[PDB]
Amino acid sequence: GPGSTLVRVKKSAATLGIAIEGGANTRQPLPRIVTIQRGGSAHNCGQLKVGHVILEVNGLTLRGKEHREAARIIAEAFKTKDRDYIDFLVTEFNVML
Amino acid sequence: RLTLPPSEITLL
Repeated sequence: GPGSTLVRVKKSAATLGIAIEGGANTRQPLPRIVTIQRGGSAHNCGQLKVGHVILEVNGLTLRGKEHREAARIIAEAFKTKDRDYIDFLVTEFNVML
Repeated sequence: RLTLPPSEITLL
């Protein structure tokens, strides 16, 4: 939908190197990227930014996922050996509901 | 430069 971008992040480093905040039943109902660390996979990619809201991970919606579950989905997506990237559907819009 | 501006659009 308008405002969303699919970003494929290569697993170029040993971590993703982002911090995320939010998840279901919080004021930030979909997770927001709050930091991008130098040296991590996300910094290397150049396509993810502080403020991006993550809508889907590898095609799985994060809507309805509590913060701990969303984070675990992303961690498991980074750890898997099935592929050498993670697909994030992100938006630059604020998401408030 | 990996930072978005405040957004002027919000999903409700």
